[PDB]
Amino acid sequence: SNIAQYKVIDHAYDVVIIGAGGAGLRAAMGLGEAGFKTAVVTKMFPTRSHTTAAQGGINAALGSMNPDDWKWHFYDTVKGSDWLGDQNAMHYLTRNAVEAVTELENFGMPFSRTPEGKIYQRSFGGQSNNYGKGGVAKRTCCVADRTGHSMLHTLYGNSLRCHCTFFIEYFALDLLMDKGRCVGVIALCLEDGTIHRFRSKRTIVATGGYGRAYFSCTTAHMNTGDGTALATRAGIALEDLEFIQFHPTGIYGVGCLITEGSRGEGGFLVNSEGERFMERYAPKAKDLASRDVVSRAETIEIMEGRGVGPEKDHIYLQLHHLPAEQLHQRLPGISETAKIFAGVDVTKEPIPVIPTVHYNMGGIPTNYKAQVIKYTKEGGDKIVPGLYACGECACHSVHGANRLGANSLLDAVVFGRACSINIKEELKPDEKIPELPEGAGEESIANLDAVRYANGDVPTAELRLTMQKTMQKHAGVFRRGDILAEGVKKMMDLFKELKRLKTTDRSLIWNSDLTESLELQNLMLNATQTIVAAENRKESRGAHARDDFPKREDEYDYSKPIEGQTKRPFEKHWRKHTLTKQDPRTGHITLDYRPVIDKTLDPAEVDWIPPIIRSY
Amino acid sequence: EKTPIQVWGWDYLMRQRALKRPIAPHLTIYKPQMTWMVSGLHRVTGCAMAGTLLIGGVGFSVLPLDFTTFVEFIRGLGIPWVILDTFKFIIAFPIAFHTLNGIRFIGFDMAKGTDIPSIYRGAYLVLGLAALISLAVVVYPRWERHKKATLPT
Amino acid sequence: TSAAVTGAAPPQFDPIAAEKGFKPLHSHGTLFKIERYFAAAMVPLIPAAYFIHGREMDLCLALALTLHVHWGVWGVVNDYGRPFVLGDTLAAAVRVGAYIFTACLLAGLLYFNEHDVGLTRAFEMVWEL
Amino acid sequence: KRIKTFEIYRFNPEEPGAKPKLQKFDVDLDKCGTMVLDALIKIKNEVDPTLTFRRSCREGICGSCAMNIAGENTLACICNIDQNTSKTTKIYPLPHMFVIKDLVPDMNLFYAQYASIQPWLQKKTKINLGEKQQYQSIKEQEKLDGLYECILCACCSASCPSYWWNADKYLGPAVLMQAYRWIIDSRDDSAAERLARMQDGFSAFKCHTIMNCTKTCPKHLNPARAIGEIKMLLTKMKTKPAPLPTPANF
Ligand SMILES: Cc1cc2nc3c(=O)[nH]c(=O)nc-3n(C[C@H](O)[C@H](O)[C@H](O)COP(=O)(O)OP(=O)(O)OC[C@H]3O[C@@H](n4cnc5c(N)ncnc54)[C@H](O)[C@@H]3O)c2cc1C
Ligand code: HEM
Ligand SMILES: Cc1ccccc1C(=O)Nc1cccc(OC(C)C)c1
Ligand code: SF4
Ligand code: F3S
Ligand code: FES
Repeated sequence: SNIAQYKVIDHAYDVVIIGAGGAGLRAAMGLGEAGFKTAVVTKMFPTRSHTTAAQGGINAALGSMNPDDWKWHFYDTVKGSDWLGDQNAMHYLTRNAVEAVTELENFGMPFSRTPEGKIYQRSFGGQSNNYGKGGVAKRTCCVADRTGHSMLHTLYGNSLRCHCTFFIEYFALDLLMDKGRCVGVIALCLEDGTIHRFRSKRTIVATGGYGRAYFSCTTAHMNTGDGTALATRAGIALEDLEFIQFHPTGIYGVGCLITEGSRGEGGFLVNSEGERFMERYAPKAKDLASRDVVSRAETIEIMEGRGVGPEKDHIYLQLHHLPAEQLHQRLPGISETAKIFAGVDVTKEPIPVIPTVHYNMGGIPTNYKAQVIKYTKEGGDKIVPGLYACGECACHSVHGANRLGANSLLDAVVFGRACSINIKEELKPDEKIPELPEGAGEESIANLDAVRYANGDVPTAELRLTMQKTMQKHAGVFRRGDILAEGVKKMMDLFKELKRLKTTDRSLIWNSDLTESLELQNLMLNATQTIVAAENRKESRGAHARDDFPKREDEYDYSKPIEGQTKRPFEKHWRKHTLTKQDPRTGHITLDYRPVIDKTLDPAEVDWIPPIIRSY
Repeated sequence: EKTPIQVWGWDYLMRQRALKRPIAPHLTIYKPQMTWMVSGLHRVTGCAMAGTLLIGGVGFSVLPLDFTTFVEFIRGLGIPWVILDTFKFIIAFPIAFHTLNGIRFIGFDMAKGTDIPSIYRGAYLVLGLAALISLAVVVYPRWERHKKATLPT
Repeated sequence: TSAAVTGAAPPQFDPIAAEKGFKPLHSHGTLFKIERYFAAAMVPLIPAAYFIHGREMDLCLALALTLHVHWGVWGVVNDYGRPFVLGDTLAAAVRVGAYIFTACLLAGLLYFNEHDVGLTRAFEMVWEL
Repeated sequence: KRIKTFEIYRFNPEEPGAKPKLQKFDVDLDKCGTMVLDALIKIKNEVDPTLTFRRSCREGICGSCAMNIAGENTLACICNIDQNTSKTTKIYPLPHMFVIKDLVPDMNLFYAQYASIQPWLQKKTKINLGEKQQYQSIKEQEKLDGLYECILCACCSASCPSYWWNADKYLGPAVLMQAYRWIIDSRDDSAAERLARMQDGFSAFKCHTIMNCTKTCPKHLNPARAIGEIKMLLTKMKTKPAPLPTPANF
């Protein structure tokens, strides 16, 4: 850190939360409730966190509309994870879904109500009553079109009562580590350019995902997957990074989300020939089939020319057939959102949409206790002390290969709640606040000091763009071994351009040029790991679909009957998590693979669902 | 006697001064709109009249002048058939506009007429009746005295 | 290096802890009510002054006007007579002045009714030009 | 070469004894997106990266990008660039706020005031958390429509001249409407004590019905109005029809 001097500021808390998104805030409320001196660290105001932009709804088996068993939720979630989903985590999610969302009503979330006065639910993507046998399920509870805005503002409000101390606009640089143990976090106070070291017995990572690793995305600009990168720079393997979900109905132009609620209310996808083409691709579910299918099904129509508009390159979402007193009631957000960015009167015209990057199931590997883990091939799942994770940045996993619709706001909440529940217990008040080793994150700063005065000939702005495109091309909805190899070749050579970086802005106080550069740093780690994982995965499963490996590789062939066959070895078949372990400095990436936890938590409360062929 | 938040609000203002932090512009930069321009002209006139009543009530008291000398003094120049009623219109309008607008500005204390159509309508409505009543009050006796120069009896 | 100083938690408003002690119930609300009532009552009055002139009207005008302008100037004195931009006691000077303005106003108007044309007659005479 | 020219407010606290500035930035509208924010980014990305400013969402739902654009307080991301290349779009920060750097202002007071209204659900009978849905009717919950949407951009408090003057004491439109939002929520019980906290002559009443809040607001909402009901509520010219009856089969 030679070229400057820095104001270093220590602290001491019980538990630090890097994140003020749904998960981080819920996590905080429970810890305040428990009585911990809880520091919430966020690189922007909590209400600006991504959650806010969420639209469709949040999932729970409430049966405000009709009878519902959470076990039917649990099913559609395991089939949604294309059996790459650790079911012990999914069991936790779907069991407590009804308690957690009810909590939110009890925190003053203004859920839309049915005439009965109950929480109005709608239908959504990839759900169904009676274990896939029955109808299309109505579990997706909502505040009409704007569920995530109202969930966050509510969760935040209630966290002003938890006596939790807020560090707002603080960019977290690294997880402060002591040989296996997370003793705290380091950050940069944007307000005064001071550096802050937070000592803590625990550390919850709720940073969200890396939607900006791709060119087009519904995500917000601050989806740079920092927490995911922090873990890597502390020496942890990330999980299932190649599984990037593509949301079907992202607007043609900017890529802003048009909800799946727009489809769950009775809207549908129409090609250049005026065919509701999803009725072919999904005989049963139609336009409420899972997102990886619907987004693929779009791309097929485009790539075969029946795409619409002046480039025959996107398609339509249709709402000019639903009654306008429902559009206005159930979809006012997208109504205006479409009317602004597309100029579309949704009651008169369709909305030009296209598959778009949205959610990263992939993240920091954890158990069901939302605790970060490492995975030796012999020792197994060895946890990381003083470290927890939840939200989009985590991979429990409750989404394996494909996240279900309306499940993340729940994943954010339930496992945020879980973080505190699980910490309240396993933390004990005799355990003193850990001291920092001398010269902690002297590198963390050095790194910053480098980027701050960046001297090379590549503008930080341009190196991002070329990453984003190099990505957009190679790791699309349909990917192939030759493309991916050729992607990895470019991405790894873009990584070497990091030493050739340029930044003009030199100031400490509110340097959006410097901070964005650290985001790019973090994004490049995620991205590199995303594509090397994808290149290597020789199968089609969930979001990640390989033209050259278009069957779901499983222990058994599951189309044929089970008995009579003979289970493959762990090496050949791909029912396993992808654990990329990048060398933060050089960029070398090594892999290893970890089993899917098939068992539930209580075999007495529910049965583990056998892998059947995922059809909608 | 401050509420706990308004205490904090002060301590803040201090802390904000401390940092020599500049303040964003406002009147300097903000655009003219019929919401607050009207607010200005309600309060501009409101005051002007009260300052008149002081400059009038206390001014004529302290000074030796009675009002009857003043009314005669101006007829000294005996300014044009126009320029008088101009000043009459200038004197009616602050009372006219204000008093009308007072019924409107009470409205928005009751949530009555607070949407942008109701705001912008009322703005023209009040200016209309203030233009009418001040012109009508001023050009009525003037059109009764020039109804002597030629009259029946 | 990490030869740091230990810092403190950032300044923040605790609405639960500020709830200790706070009993202020000096319900200004009922005063607002009467300001507006009165002003609505003056809606017929201005017409009445146009039509029914006289010394006793002057008195209703000079009583009401001094009472409504008193409430008015106090408003404008609080908006612009700010402690921040004036310093505490100097703001209290304007503050007190808002009451001086009222008492000087009424006396100014009372002198004029009782030793001059009066409000009503003053308009007749200037409209007569 | 449809070169739009921009006059952006500039300022550097780093630079010793420096003062507010105005910089002119030119932008090729053919090489740019349709929204103001796109240019500001384009500018940071291609021209001067020191141009510091707040963004997060692109869809106008976060509240981060509040600022002044051609004399009005609005969100950049969903405000359209003025296509007339002979003219300039004049970009300043949110009026009468202390500026940190360029278009970034300190919020904390605004944030702190919205914290003082106890923006969360309060009920006298201690109910259990994840146990039961509380009752609220379609008519009841629909009241909040117009209130719950506020993203806390502060375009409205930044436009209110009464806020400019007495910002420390007068809560300002956006914060008030959230105070109101929690008042009329049927499920909410401690609604009198909420009024109790802004009974004084500044907190609430210093609203001189100017109406910029409602006119400037990028989400088309109406604070002036909810202030209305507060004035009626505080004067006891009105009060809320208390909770509807939660039926015994619900
Ligand atoms: C357009 C859209 C619509 C959606 N709709 C739905 C829906 O209807 N239902 C549903 O279930 N899910 C939905 N999702 C998914 C869901 O909203 C998110 O995945 C979820 O809200 C993530 O919450 P989180 O707490 O993990 O992190 P986020 O809400 O993403 O916030 C991340 C937090 O981490 C902090 N952070 C990041 N980096 C740093 C750093 N370096 N230092 C310090 N702090 C940092 C940020 O300040 C931020 O507060 C939607 C997503 C999008 C994009
Ligand atoms: C006759 C009917 C009148 C009505 C209904 C009326 C109503 C009102 C109202 C409601 C206000 C408060 C508005 C606010 O707070 O912004 C006000 C303020 C004021 N009025 Fe009047 N008024 C009337 C006549 C007058 C007259 C004749 C004067 C003459 C001097 C006057 C001077 C003022 C002043 C100085 C204020 C100051 C506060 C301000 O502008 O904000 N008013 N009036
Ligand atoms: C503060 C106040 C209360 C009630 C009625 C009017 C005002 C008032 O003068 N606003 C105001 C004050 C100064 C300037 C301004 O316009 C600027 C945009 C030029 C408006
Ligand atoms: S009200 Fe309209 S303007 Fe005032 S904050 Fe909420 S949204 Fe921004
Ligand atoms: S702009 Fe200003 S004073 Fe009252 S109603 Fe709107 S706040
Ligand atoms: S950046 Fe989200 S409000 Fe425009």
